[PDB]
Amino acid sequence: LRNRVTDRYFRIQEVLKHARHFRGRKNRCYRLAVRTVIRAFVKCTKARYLKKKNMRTLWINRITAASQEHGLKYPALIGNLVKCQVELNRKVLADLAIYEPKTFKSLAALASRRRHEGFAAALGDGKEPEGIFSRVVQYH
Amino acid sequence: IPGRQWIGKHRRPRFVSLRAKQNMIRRLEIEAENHYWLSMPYMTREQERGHAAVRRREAFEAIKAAATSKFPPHRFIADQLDHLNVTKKWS
Amino acid sequence: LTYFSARKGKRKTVKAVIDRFLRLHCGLWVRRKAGYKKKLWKKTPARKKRLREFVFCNKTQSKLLDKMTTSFWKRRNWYVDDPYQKYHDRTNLKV
Amino acid sequence: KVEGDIWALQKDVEDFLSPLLGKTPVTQVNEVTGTLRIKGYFDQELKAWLLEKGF
Amino acid sequence: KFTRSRIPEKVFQASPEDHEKYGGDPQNPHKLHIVTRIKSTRRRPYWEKDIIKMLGLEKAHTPQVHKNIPSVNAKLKVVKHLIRIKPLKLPQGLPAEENMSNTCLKSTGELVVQWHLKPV
Amino acid sequence: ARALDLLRGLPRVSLANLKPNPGSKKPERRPRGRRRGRKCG
Amino acid sequence: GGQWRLQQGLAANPSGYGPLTELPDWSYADGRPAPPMKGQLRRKAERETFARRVVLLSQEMDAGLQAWQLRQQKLQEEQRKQENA
RNA sequence: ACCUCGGAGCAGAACCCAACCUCCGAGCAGUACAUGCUAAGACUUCACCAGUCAAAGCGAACCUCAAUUGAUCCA
RNA sequence: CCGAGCCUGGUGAUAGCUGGUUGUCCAAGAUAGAAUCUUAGUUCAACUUUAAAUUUGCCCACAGAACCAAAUCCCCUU
RNA sequence: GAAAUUGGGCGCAAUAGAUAUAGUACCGCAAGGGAAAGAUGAAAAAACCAAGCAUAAUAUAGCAAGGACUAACCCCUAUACCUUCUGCAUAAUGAAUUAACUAGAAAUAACUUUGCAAGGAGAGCCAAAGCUAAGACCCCCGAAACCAGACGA
Ligand SMILES: [Mg+2]
Ligand SMILES: [Mg+2]
Ligand SMILES: [Mg+2]
Ligand SMILES: [Mg+2]
Ligand SMILES: [Mg+2]
Ligand SMILES: [Mg+2]
Ligand SMILES: [Mg+2]
Ligand SMILES: [Mg+2]
Ligand SMILES: [Mg+2]
Ligand SMILES: [Mg+2]
Ligand SMILES: [Mg+2]
Ligand SMILES: [Mg+2]
Ligand SMILES: [Mg+2]
Ligand SMILES: [Mg+2]
Ligand SMILES: [Mg+2]
Ligand SMILES: [Mg+2]
Ligand SMILES: [Mg+2]
Repeated sequence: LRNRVTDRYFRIQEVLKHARHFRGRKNRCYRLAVRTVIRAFVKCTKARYLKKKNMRTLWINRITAASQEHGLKYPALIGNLVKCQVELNRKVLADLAIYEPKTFKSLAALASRRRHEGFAAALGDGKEPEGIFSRVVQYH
Repeated sequence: IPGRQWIGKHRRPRFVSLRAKQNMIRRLEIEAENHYWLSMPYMTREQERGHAAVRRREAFEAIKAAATSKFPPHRFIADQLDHLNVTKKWS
Repeated sequence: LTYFSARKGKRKTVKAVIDRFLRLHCGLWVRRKAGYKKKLWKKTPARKKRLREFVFCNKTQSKLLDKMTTSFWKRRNWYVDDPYQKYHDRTNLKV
Repeated sequence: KVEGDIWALQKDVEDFLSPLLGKTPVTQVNEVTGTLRIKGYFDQELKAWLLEKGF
Repeated sequence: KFTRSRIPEKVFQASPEDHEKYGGDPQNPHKLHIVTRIKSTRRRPYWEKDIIKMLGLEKAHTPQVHKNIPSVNAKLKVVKHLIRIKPLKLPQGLPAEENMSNTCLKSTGELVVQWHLKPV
Repeated sequence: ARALDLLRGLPRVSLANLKPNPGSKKPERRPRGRRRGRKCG
Repeated sequence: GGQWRLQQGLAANPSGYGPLTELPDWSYADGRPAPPMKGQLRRKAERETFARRVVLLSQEMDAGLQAWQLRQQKLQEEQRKQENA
């Protein structure tokens, strides 16, 4: 054996330090550990697409929960906060509902005033002057 | 369904919702506008002849001159002698 | 072929290449056409004149015969009255 | 066998062969070994020019 | 078999009803298209995967100015199901070399040549 | 030349300073790893 | 909700053009302006080569129309300078 | 039963295109005896091997047929 | 353990057949065919890869491609 | 496949290196096959690290994890790996696991980098920019057999 491997101990511990919190022999035996440490790393990067998915689904379920307290549905709140050019995203709107429920009651009041201004413009077809909260601000 | 639901003689039936009908319709209205704006060209085919031939010919000449300028890079004495610096010490 | 001989340790050449082909020093191999003396009575005189011709080989056929022969058959040969003397050099290529 | 400033030679060859080509020739000096590698065949045209310089 | 499709010239002869729906002029038509790809080149034949590379529409939702000439329009007629064609309207004129660095292409298809971010 | 003037400031050429010409020695292509060998070419 | 923004002339994405994603995100507290964002330098450079393409392609048409407007006159006096002698 | 070559259909319009797919055939015969020699440029049975066509020129004169076939070995 | 003992040697028999072929990271990358005691294989082409040289490549318009359908070929502009 | 002719270690260090502590023990009637392994210190007249367990059995749910989380689990997401294939979670192959051992060896031609240059090369050889030198590409296990010579009724 001219040169055989003298540092094979440290190549095993590169993998086995990630497996210390496993079950069974996956935390000890190297042959069983690499098929799970690799699989624990692929799931770690495929769940960067699911954290952003499961946070937005959580924010939608926390805006839908709080908009129902004021009688609004979720598409009646997001759809009419856009129309008032109030570009708040789902993270803040779900964190306004928990920590500032007076401001969230004002955003539910505003998104329902614009909704009623959208119906009153739609039942009165033909040229009518616009609503007060329905006037867009133009940028040039 | 006897074998492989979506292929073969007996497949499971798939049906068209209001989603799939409205998705094809709003793609059919982008298409009808596409046929409108392609129906009125600015030039006829005889006016456009050679109207950008001087720019197309100079475009190829700069690809052709980049292709026939492939050559090794210059080799400096200050790249060969800088490897002497690996044994640069203090005193 | 024999890449390493057991007596010397060199390449041998396929001697069936030598009795069939002629290498010019430019790199071309020159061969006679197959069947040029077979059944000449049933051939038209145009077809008989095509067979009585030395024709060149392909690119891959020339690279296969170059591997089949050693470097002795790839040298300058300054013969006295070589009829293929004018064909060894290559004039006027633009690659 | 170029000794001295090979970069001055490379400019003088770029000023000599560019009328002979139209385009400036693409070269490569090898400042370690002291050569100059011009793309194309200018064997007789650079031998006659390096003789007029007295080398 | 599945071949390429010759679309007849009748399809690209606009009706006078069509000039009222979309705001185009038959006399004095527009000069520059704004081409934007809105469908993938996957599951499309190779003669449409290469036309999209010829027009520069390799990215979706990226606009591209192309001339309104019958040779560019012959390439847009091949891949019209993949793209969205709109006219580049110019309210102010084409930008000078002083107004070159302050332009913006809007979603209406117009190219404003003075782009502040201040309200009116 | 001027390159012999550059050698004065530079430390001495020893057997720990030498390096081949970049382009001479090619790396060996031996079949260990993911790419260079699984069925090994 | 971006089919409403396309009717007002805004970008369908609020992260497109407009005051939100083109103004500077910050400034120094004393009031000196920040160095511009790398995404604003990349967008303004991509908007310039678009506007350079509008200027280039429009002039290639207008110069290409005048060339045909001269070649159809040079065809015309060729018809009249042979009708003599 | 078949194995090579050719004509037609599938394969409707440049080429190509399978099948123990559908139908026909071929392994010759006849007439010349310059059915002599040479040589530009090409075609090509999806490679190669073979197969095709050919102006000019020399020399004289004043091939038909779809297939009609078989490499190398030096005697 | 006998359709021809067992052991050693030739012997590292031969296998178009199965199995195996060990550091890291990046890049390009898939399906016309022909011959073959050949169809579990190989050689050539085709495709692919690298390096090099050059000048066109792809998309295409009029016109054009035979007598007994969808399209293609060819093709300047662009 | 000729001839004339020419003239101590960029080794191994107890699965390595010899089979070898030994052709011994053991196996076969015989020819024949053929092992394993030891480690104190100047003097014996003087810890820490594999698998496996124990310390310390287990709590609904599911490739044994990941995103997480105040929190181990509960929630959400996720059909082991290798090989072979048109295609394998596949109820196709292989694998209990640990330690050690176990598999790409080279030619002309090209390419890259130097030297010198109509010549190169420390005879031989090549040369219509060549020539000399270097660098860089070619695996492992497995038959039933065949033959020669012994040894066996
Ligand atoms: Mg089924
Ligand atoms: Mg593996
Ligand atoms: Mg061919
Ligand atoms: Mg004639
Ligand atoms: Mg073997
Ligand atoms: Mg890739
Ligand atoms: Mg086989
Ligand atoms: Mg063309
Ligand atoms: Mg001798
Ligand atoms: Mg031993
Ligand atoms: Mg342990
Ligand atoms: Mg679960
Ligand atoms: Mg599956
Ligand atoms: Mg299994
Ligand atoms: Mg198997
Ligand atoms: Mg098993
Ligand atoms: Mg007895």
